[PDB]
Amino acid sequence: TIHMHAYLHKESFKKRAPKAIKIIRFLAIKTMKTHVVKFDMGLNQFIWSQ
RNA sequence: UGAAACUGUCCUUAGUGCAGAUCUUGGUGGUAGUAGCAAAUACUAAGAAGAGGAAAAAAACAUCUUAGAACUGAAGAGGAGA
Repeated sequence: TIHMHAYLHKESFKKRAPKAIKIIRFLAIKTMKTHVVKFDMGLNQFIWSQ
């Protein structure tokens, strides 16, 4: 569970959803030790639902 | 180095000697990898082509298709003329 409100607290509004994508890509790099991270279509759309 | 013209002496001739003219023309420095590349709400994910996203996150990736999110808001960032 990524507590995203910790990362996107007091972030500029127009750079919230794009920065949410970056944070997830960082956690995947720091966990699976890989660099080629491929988001799913469903995950992208949920971030942009709001 | 250069590869086909040139030199010394005597008279004669002069468009004859440059550090300046905010001199003329051309080339080039410090400034300096500095000031900047900040009006017009905004981009993200998957795939394709391509030498052109690699990697100890090098945090950013132009073009086209799909999906999401959006802007001009119809006296428009629409469709047409002089």
